[PDB]
Amino acid sequence: TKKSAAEASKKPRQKRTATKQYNVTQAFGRRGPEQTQGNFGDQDLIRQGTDYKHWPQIAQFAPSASAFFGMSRIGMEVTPSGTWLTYHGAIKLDDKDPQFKDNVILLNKHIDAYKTFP
Amino acid sequence: TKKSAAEASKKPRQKRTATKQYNVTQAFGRRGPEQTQGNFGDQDLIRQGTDYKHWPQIAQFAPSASAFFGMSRIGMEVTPSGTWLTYHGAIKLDDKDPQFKDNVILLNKHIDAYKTFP
Repeated sequence: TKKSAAEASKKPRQKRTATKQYNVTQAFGRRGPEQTQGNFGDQDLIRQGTDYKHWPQIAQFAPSASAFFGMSRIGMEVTPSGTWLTYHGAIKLDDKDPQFKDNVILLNKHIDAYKTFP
Repeated sequence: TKKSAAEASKKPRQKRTATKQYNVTQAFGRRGPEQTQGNFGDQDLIRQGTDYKHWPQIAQFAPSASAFFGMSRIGMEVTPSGTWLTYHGAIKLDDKDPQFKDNVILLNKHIDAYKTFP
């Protein structure tokens, strides 16, 4: 088995994209009870990466860099290991669309994914 | 009295873009005690928003939606008041580029500038 398969190559972490022939868990993180593991990723996502259904349904409403560098609690330190930036905040979901509940349930399945995983 | 009819027109839901004729604080939040109202900011940014000197240097290393949604501790409750998205995560800057050193200073301007506002 492998645990650090991501170390075999070098990819842009900002533009990271998992593919149907690459381990999604290696690209981003593995499900677990900690934020550093990955609090989002259903058992269907891990099977195909970007070839997974509904993936673009999340990407459509996604926020641009403006709020990310606007109210997301921008704070970093310049350490010898390199800079470490953090982001904290909240946003209201797209309540005006007829697909609002579908988006809420879709997203919730990935969050509470580890709750139904073996 | 409400009268606000502008909201009937289609404005960017999560693609907030503040222009020279607009107020960055109205698009994000008003710099104050709450974390979510964007306590950080530069008084020269509020002048023009997207027309601010160095504006594209921030977005040049912004995480794509694929990175923004996964290892970011995404959690939201389905409340009557709406669904409230929250997040907590870290990012590594584009420390493999020569402009990184300039970006560090530029980004930090807004992080300390708020404390020097009148």
